[PDB]
Amino acid sequence: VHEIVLTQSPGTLSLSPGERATLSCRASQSVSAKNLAWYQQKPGQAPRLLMYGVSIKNTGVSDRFSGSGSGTDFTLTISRLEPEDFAVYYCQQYGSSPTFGQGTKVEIKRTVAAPSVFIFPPSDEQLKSGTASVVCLLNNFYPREAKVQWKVDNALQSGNSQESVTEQDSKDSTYSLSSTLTLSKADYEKHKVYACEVTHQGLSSPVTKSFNRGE
Amino acid sequence: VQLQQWGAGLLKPSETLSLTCAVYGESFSAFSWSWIRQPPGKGLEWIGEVDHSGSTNYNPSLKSRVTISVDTSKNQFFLKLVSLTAADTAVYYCARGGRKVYHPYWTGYVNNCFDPWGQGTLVTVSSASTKGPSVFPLAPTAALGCLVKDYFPEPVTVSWNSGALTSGVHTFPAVLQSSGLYSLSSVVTVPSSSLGTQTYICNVNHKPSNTDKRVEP
Repeated sequence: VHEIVLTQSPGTLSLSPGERATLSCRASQSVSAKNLAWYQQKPGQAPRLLMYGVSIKNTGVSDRFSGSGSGTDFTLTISRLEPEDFAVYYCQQYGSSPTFGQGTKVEIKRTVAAPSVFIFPPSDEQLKSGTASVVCLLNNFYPREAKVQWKVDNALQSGNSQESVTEQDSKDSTYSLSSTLTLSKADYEKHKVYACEVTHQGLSSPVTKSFNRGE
Repeated sequence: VQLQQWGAGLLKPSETLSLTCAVYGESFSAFSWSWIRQPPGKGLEWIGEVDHSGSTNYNPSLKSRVTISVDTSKNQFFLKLVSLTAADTAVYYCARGGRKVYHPYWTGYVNNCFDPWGQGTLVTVSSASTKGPSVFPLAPTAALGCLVKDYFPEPVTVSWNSGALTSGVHTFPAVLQSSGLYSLSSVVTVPSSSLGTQTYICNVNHKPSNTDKRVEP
């Protein structure tokens, strides 16, 4: 019945192979005894019990993983990062009703790369289909944090756009994002100017890509 | 110890989700058994737990709709979730919890961590029926692509130039729209000078409906 909220830090830990990783789990209220566990999850796989009892490794877990902490502060340490270790890690408390943290991703680090921004208007066949989709593409960027904003005739749009992101590529270790703005044919033909503004760490100033309806 | 999972994985809103987990190998009693779920691309969420006596514990977020039952005659335990919504689309795992420990002065479950886990059953909540996708060209280093909209269910295979063009191709994950169907985009970056000479065709195959789009400048 006791409700305990676990917050993990950081949200994303960008490190290179050979380095050490330190993930932290903060509990809103004290976790009794050593009733905490850590799980590892790789993309598209079942979660794997990595550690229990704060510091007791599960069967088949390498010595590179260590657990520590008590009360409200707990820590998972990876001594030497291997290509296998890059994945999501969750902390779980079982001092009360079990709760999970939001997870921490350990990912490959690389140089900051600016995205290439493109905008695609809806095709005429799609206009005849009765719906309009405007696509804003952000190609090859790092880190993942990027902000896309839709402006229809200088009006900020919300709740009518959906995003999608690819997993970090194996070669260049970059990300790619797509923002789709969906409108009805009437709402699309009412206005004229459509723009998407991208803000990113690699961009010195927010980059806006626009097009006029009928161009 | 092995966990098998089954149950319907495609449901409509305002319906009841019923899943079953069967355990083989060890003593079904003296163990807590939990249901956990994970939405696509999100974090793990504990749903509930049950023991051999039938005593249950639920997540307060799902207490109103979740019911976890047990059957020791078959070494199985079942999950029931009423009044489904698009927010309930997730992969559902069952897992073994803590061991029951008996002392003359105290009895309870200890080490309530989850291992092993079931394979996981994907559950999708949507009112949409099987529909073929519509492929529209996203016309033009230059980027160009294909938008695959209004299809159900997953997945869809997208190739470029019958598999010739593979470097610089990005196929995003599909998004479940509010209409109950999926939308997707496949993009590729090419040299600007090839746009006038080389031809680009996206081959989109959706086998559930058994359904090549040329992208032009």
